[PDB]
Amino acid sequence: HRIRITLTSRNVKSLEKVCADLIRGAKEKNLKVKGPVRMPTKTLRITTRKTPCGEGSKTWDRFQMRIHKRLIDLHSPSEIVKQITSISIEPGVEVEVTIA
Amino acid sequence: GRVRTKTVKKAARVIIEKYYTRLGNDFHTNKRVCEEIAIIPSKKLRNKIAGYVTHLMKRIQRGPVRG
Amino acid sequence: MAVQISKKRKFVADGIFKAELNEFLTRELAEDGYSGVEVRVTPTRTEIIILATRTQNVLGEKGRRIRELTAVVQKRFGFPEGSVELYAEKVATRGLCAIAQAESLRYKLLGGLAVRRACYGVLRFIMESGAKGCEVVVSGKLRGQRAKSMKFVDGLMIHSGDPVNYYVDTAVRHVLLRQGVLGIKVKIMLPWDPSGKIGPKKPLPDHVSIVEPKDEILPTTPISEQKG
Amino acid sequence: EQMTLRGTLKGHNGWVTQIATTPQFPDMILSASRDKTIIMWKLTRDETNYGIPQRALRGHSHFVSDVVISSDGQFALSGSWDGTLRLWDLTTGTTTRRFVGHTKDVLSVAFSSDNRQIVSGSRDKTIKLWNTLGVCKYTVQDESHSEWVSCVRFSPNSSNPIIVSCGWDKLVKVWNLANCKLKTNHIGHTGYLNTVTVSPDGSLCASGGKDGQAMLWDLNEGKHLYTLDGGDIINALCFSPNRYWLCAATGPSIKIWDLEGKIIVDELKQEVISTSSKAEPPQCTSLAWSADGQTLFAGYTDNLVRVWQVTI
Amino acid sequence: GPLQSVQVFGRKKTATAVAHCKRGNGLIKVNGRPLEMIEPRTLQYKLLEPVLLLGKERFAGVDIRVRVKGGGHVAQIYAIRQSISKALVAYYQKYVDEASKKEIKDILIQYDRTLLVADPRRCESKKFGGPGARARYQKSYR
RNA sequence: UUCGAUACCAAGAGCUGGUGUCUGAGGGAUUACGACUCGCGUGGUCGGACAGCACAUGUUAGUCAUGUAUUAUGGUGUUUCCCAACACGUAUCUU
RNA sequence: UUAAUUCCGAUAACGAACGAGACUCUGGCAUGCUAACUAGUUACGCGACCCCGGUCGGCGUAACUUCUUAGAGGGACAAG
Repeated sequence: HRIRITLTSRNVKSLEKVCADLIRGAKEKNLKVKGPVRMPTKTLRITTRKTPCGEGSKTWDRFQMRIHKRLIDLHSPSEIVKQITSISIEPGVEVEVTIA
Repeated sequence: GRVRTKTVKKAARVIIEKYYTRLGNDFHTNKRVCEEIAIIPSKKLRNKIAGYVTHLMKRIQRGPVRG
Repeated sequence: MAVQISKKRKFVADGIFKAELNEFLTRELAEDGYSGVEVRVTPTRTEIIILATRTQNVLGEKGRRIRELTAVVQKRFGFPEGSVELYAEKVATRGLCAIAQAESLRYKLLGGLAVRRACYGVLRFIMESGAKGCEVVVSGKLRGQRAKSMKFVDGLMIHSGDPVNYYVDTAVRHVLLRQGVLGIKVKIMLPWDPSGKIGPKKPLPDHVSIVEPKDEILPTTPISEQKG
Repeated sequence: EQMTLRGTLKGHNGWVTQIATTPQFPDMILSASRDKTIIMWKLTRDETNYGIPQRALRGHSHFVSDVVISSDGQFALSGSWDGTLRLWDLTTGTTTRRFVGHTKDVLSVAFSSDNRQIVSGSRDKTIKLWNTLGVCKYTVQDESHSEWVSCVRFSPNSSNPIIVSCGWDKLVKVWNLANCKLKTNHIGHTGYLNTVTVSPDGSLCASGGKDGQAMLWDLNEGKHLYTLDGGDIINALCFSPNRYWLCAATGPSIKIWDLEGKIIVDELKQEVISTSSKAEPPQCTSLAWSADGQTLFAGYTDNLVRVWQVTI
Repeated sequence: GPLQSVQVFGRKKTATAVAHCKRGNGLIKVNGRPLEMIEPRTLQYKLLEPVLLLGKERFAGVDIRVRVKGGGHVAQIYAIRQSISKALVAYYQKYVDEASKKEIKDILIQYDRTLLVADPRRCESKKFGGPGARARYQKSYR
């Protein structure tokens, strides 16, 4: 019965909107739910030179891209939370659901 | 290097002139008054405004405030 | 699935997809009044929203252009057939889209309207659209062989700090004239609205608003208002 | 006669904000401060210190606004600026239950006479009352104060199960606990109200505001009786449990009046003059009667509690 | 007798130390070893500071199990000397007299503050054009 | 040395608190219906109140509008899928 | 006077705008909050050893969130 939903997004408050939506769903459908486990954030860091050519004073850009991850566990059959997980899909957040 | 800018000072003088009767000597209560009466968009700005409000009002009693 | 890309490489691949897609649509529909793209990856669908202004032209003849663009984007990016459904949506208040103005000015200047008259014309349209303030720069070879930069500003425009991210909308473009490339830079400072339609919902981080007090009248002597 | 001092209690690091006394343990008080600590005391009435701090009740986030003892003497309910309440036992001072639901700062808390109801006034325009297992029974925001509900107080004479509420919109609101709804408003004040305390015989209520005018309203009727101009701002009011005296904290002094003849019984400034060199004096923040009404405790701004006793 | 357990930590640098105080007889051990065997031995007394000052009379009622991670040698030594001292103050206010804690705190804090208060310093970030935080590469004229 | 309040138990009482019987006042989505886009399919969006009913009908309202079954702009009954007494409503079990 | 055309004062100027500051990211504080078999703890039972205890990154599941993670708020303002 141990279904696991992994919510992954670049935006935090859009991730927290979908996360707080699925817990509201699990609780209003009377299901055992492990709260959202905040897995450590990953910082995709690339540092470039700023100039296209060579002859400017040595200046560097520092581009970052944070990626955030929650996972919520559920003790329930597949098709109930399938109807819940189909509800409230945002353009930003990315969902992956495993069964066992 | 703690010189308050025109933003903090003007906001403090406008808040006192409109709401003298609520603000007092205590910093923490009139932090909460300024929070409610003024839609201030950041927390550090609210604290600096509230800070200068309970400096102006703590000298209004002494006497000749100009601005 | 079997290849099983990491979240890092997957999210960069998602970003590059948008980068190459934005390049493709900008190159083709520059002269059709195209604003931007939005990519909703619906359950076993890829619902690409095209934001335009003149949506009849990005649509084509009985949806010939859309069926054309759906066919090639499916072909290059290797999606399965039917799992790519495009949707043309005209933007309300085109005046406050930096790309719409920058690419329209471009097609006026190469058309044959004067540089000064084009800049003033775009500038007046933006300030009547309701931007807080605008800035149209047209730089390159103007009035001979040595190059100039003409700068047309009206109203308020901020330059430094984070609020530049969500109040100032920018657009840098190139136009093909016979002397060489004329570079265009259009800046639009958006108006603030609590609605969140045409501008951002966050007020400027130093614009302090004060509630004015209700000018009531003090009760002189004790009254009471008994009820039940 | 008069009321005279012996010494001071040193156990707070922030401003003492409120004191709660129990009729069971007269050698024990609780005081709520402007740090995250409620200090329970053990009063020896000796030479070096009148009382020594016996317990430190820690576990809040912000300044503790109100502390209130149970009739048992084995629960001390407290309300703080983090919007939480802490129902605690004084056996060890460990946590039993916590209340959540209030959003902004909780300003004043109060028990029922049967220790079966809680009521809480907050910086949001809401008077929330709770069952004893910390879930919201009812909230009143509709026909309520338009500004902060500073103080809320239950009936000692609960034959009329009433509650009295002084706020920041210059009114006092009387409510029926039958349905928790508005009965009579008390209009007349000229500034936000700090405190409102019910006479121990549960007949009439004294409202102290900024202006520093203590107004006696009636609770038998919805009518005014008289006023007492203390002079300076009245911070906290307290009523004699045996005598017919008012005790009012008129800024840096507490003045006790007689109500039979409207004249000051006694005036209380700590004439140990310390602020003789250019500053405002450390003012009294709250005050509490002991078991009998022979011993007054007064919490002051400079992290001190001064204890007065009626000599004759 | 019942539960009298309290776990309190001490950070000076990236390092951290956590001390499990609980009733018994006097036994203070860091990752198994006694306090005479934690290295370097040059910093013997820096570990004995709270013991030497409070005396064995105050410690002998309870035993403490310290566990450490992060930072380096000096760091973890300032972490453990903080962790056991903080743990005993937290113990002596929660389970015995408040005057007993007031006595301990005033003695420890007035000898040295770092036994209770962590030093808030952390390694500052590097920026381009220099080999460290502030030092810059050699500029050449002519 | 008589006059009125205080530490307690017995005679049941009420109240509050626990628990929960019950109706749904409401609250929501979406799908019914309402539109605007249309490349004709959708897409966007009002999200049940705005939406229409069949003269079926819950009540009557100037007695004058009407041109005296009559639809006034009585404006409220029929009626989709969920959570529902802070809607402090009340059953039962107890303080 | 300030890090600053940063303010106060003087004052035929008054009231404002951009840059400065505010803003954003990060650094440090929470024995408070919501949560953790992809983090760990304290106990507990078995198992090994030294003489009831000592150590256990040996094993295994009842409480939990101090330790680790990342969300929300609180916090500092020349306030005393």
